[PDB]
Amino acid sequence: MKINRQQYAESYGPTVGDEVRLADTDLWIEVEKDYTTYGDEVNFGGGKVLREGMGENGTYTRTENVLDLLLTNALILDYTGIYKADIGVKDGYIVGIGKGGNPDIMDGVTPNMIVGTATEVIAAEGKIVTAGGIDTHVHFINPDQVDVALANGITTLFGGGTGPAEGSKATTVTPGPWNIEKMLKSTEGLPINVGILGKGHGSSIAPIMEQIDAGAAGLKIHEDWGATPASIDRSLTVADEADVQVAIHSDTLNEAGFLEDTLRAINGRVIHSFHVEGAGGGHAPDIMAMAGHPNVLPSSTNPTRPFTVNTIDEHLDMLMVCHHLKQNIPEDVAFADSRIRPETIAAEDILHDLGIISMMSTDALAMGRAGEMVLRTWQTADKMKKQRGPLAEEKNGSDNFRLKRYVSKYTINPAIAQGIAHEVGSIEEGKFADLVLWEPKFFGVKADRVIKGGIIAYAQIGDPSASIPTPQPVMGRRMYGTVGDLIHDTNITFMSKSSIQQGVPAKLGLKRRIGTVKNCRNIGKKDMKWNDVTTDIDINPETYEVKVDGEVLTCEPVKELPMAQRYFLF
Amino acid sequence: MHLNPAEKEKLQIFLASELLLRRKARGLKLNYPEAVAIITSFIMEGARDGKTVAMLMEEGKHVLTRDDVMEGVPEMIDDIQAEATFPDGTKLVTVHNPIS
Amino acid sequence: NYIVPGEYRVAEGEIEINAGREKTTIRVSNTGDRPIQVGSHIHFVEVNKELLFDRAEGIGRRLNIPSGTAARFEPGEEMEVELTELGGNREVFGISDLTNGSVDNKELILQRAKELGYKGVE
Ligand code: NI
Ligand code: NI
Repeated sequence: MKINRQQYAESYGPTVGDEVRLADTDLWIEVEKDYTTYGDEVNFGGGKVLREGMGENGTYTRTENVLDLLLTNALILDYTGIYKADIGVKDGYIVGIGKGGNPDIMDGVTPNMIVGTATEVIAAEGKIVTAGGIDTHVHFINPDQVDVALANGITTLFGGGTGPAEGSKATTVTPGPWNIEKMLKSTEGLPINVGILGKGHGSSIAPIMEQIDAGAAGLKIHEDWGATPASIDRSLTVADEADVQVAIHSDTLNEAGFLEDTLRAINGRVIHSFHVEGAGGGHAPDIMAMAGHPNVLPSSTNPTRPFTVNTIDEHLDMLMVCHHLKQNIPEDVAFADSRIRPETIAAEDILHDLGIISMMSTDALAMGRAGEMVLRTWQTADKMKKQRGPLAEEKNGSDNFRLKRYVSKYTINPAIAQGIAHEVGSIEEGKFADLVLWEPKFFGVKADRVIKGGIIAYAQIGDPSASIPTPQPVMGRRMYGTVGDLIHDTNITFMSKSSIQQGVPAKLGLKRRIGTVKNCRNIGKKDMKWNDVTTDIDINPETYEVKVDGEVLTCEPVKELPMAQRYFLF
Repeated sequence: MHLNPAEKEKLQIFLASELLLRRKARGLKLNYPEAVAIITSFIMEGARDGKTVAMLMEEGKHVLTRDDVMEGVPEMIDDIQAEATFPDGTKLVTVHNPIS
Repeated sequence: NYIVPGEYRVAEGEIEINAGREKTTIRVSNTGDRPIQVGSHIHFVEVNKELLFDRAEGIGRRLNIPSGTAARFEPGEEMEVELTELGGNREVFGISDLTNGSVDNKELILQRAKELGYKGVE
């Protein structure tokens, strides 16, 4: 008996060779392989396969290769591939990607993916499943920002801040041992993974290091605290001893140096360059040239992504508003004009497409949108396809190469940069079960269900008083993973090795899973998945034109984007 | 008033529909949440009016047509479901493929 | 061209289910007065006693229908169905408690089926 492919895809989700449109973009992903056995697909419901003695095994206890959760028929979109598989979760971690069911009667069941008495089922047929997004540029300013992030598929927030204090409103910093301890305690109530950055500023080691020992997971060097050669140097010396990452927002004003002075202070050490294009901050006008260097892990923030017809007008005004610049004082206008540049924003699009900028991030609430990192990633890839054509490396009519290059920017790459990719950032066996299910029509726009540590934390779901969960109003809502003490087991607080060894979690009474930051001093650009290009980026000081390999990088701004007015009420 | 949780939430659908209706009146092609809000509120108001579930299943297919909405919106909306208090209590209305 | 958000563009061809497994066609009658619907993956010999068919021909098999679908028998309805072979270890446990082990133990399965009144043994 045979099933035509249309009917097959309607019932079980797509299979090898089938393509799926990402939202309302022109991007198509193609199923590269499928781990199923046709005819033995797992599915759940009345008269369906996962029933005792059939697709569900009735014999084995939980410890005997039985899963806590099986996501059936997922279309995985990940740096590792775009393919169809069942995903098995146990003890809050991904333990199997393959084919779930009952070895009694089905062929090809992955040995540790038995559906048993202990197994919950999530039907992923017809959904795209990705890792939770890893946002490494978060200003902790307003707790309402967490739901915003969850709603767009973000599951880890790395950054700093103490709420709407001016230091935090400008910089991703939770300064000193006491504020760090306070924010670690606050974190016990935030339904998302978190890592906290201390102030990457000082001329003596001890003031900086004590933040690490107090429980910070990294440092942020920001020009508003003095992004001087000394602060850069001391922070990197601390990071190299502590095995944590350093983010930098460099000296825009070129007060103590130009870009080459900040690179000399870095002295080949690994650093994460935030908002590398520079609208969000950095040596004017040439900070983006950091993205060419081997020791730099470069990320963009999202307001410049992608370059649109309202981008400059919005940013010039935004900058004026936030820096209290008058359009009167020539110095303020000249400063703004030196910072917001169509030439570098247009090139930023292209540098993302070439794999020279490796990461995306938000800059939530400081100059970036907490719920638009994923959204704008895909808008940029769609714009690039239209303006630059399918990349040379593609195959069928598919955009798989571009899709893997771009999904990497907000999942695995930020995780590797921050030293947390052993735990999060991709759908791989042995990693925490932070998973995001998307309907293809809403892909990258609004997540259907966000799984955190193997329990659904956030979902688009309807009337709580209705007979079924689908009636209106369907809206993003926190689910049982965020309630009670379950919030502790479904989320990870990432911390330095030293704070963990010194017993900070016990000292503070932290109940969350504690994640160890590690392996972030021995990496470079080459370790950025699908975005590992090093090259000499030249930014003309007079014209701001960006050149790579002797070619000017320029593209036009677009009047319209997909993943926009078709979806949002405002 | 003694508002319960569902009554409070459902006020927001009426408000979204009012917003959407104003957008349609000034000539805009409606988007996904606007279209869903209009149809949803129509169903809930129909229940309040005392129509039957069968009348609303029928009428809900004629509230908005493809020319009222953006490209792709008809195909995005497979069904709209709403629960409201009819003269005989709460009932569920499902409108299948409301916009052809 | 017109954009349907999230649409599929499926490849050409068809998907063959349960490929490479022996197929068997048998006649089955619902002798009861209530409807019986049978899922794709239930060990066929262990279905409702009032279904009359050659029980031996259900041993180690299941319906050869798309995963998650079912065959329906209205009261008094007799029709042919196509079975396929069970795979994996070819063991069945639970369900009607007729096998509880290898499906190769045909004599034991049939003895139990007959004693409990599952119609169509021999
Ligand atoms: Ni900054
Ligand atoms: Ni920032």
